[PDB]
Amino acid sequence: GSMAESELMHIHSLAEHYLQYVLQVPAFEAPSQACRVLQRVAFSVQKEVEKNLKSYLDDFHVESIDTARIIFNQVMEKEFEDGIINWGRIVTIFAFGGVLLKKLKQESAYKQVSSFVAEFIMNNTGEWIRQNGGWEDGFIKKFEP
Amino acid sequence: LGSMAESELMHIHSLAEHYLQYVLQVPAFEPSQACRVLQRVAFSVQKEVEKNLKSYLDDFHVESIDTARIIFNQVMEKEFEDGIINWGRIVTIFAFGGVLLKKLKQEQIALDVSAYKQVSSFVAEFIMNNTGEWIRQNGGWEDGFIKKFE
Amino acid sequence: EEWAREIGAQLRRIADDLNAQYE
Amino acid sequence: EWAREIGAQLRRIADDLNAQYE
Ligand SMILES: [Cl-]
Ligand SMILES: [Cl-]
Repeated sequence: GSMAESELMHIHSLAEHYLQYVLQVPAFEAPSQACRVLQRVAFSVQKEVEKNLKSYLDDFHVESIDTARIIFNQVMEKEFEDGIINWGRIVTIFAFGGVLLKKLKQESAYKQVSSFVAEFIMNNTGEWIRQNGGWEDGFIKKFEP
Repeated sequence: LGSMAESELMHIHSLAEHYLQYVLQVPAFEPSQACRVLQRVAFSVQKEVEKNLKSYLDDFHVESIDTARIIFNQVMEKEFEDGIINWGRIVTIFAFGGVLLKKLKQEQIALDVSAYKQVSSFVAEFIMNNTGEWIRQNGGWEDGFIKKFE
Repeated sequence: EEWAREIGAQLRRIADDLNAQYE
Repeated sequence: EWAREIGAQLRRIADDLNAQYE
């Protein structure tokens, strides 16, 4: 396989496991350490977003995956428009996907959200991740310690 | 005529004093809507700074008013070095003055019950000298600032 | 889309605050 | 140094705050 394939699949796994955690549905059997720190850090960001941006989020009625996709795309475009990447920003990608998944559930969402989250992370930050020590080294060292 | 800039400075200084009094919970002798808005938005920023830049704030010690003034000017000079001004940046001037004042209260060697008055002075000077004209050109505190954040 | 600029700004702020909190 | 990093973050915070209130 290619480095691109392995990177995307790893990102997708991370997205999936985070969103499963947001849905509070158990999964059968090997949480990596990157999964565990992402769970902690992304969920705390997600709670902060849901509190700080409550007035914006209550304005959205996410009645379809398409609406969720567009909201995600537009917000992410603004967030990353300055061309800067860091681990905090990568965490917020996961967190905002979880915010939108929760809203969808109330207003397979899991499959589709994990996919568009993974694609955005790969396409906009995949090379940066590679260059900054990857998930099981750079990422965990950043948020531990 | 001969008082426009004097009035502007005194108004800026009043806002700075009332913000710093709010930070330390010192009852003011004289609040306007501009003060209320500034107190909300700037205090939000101050808490954000104290929470998220702790590791940098821990890198210095504010043992005197002289040190506070130097640190304030250094940080502010860096923030505004790109020559850009907006209301968000003006908010951060007040907010960082508050951050430093809190540090000074904890770290100052000499007894100084008037510390907040001295900090309000150098905060006001910075605002006037670097953003005073921009403030006048951008609606002032009522038509500009309040409308921005309300 | 004003919401995209405004939410995007707040999320960037949150992100970069988190980045700084961890050095 | 710490002064340049704090100034840089304050600028980022300020500009994000500014952009939040269009
Ligand atoms: Cl996959
Ligand atoms: Cl502005």
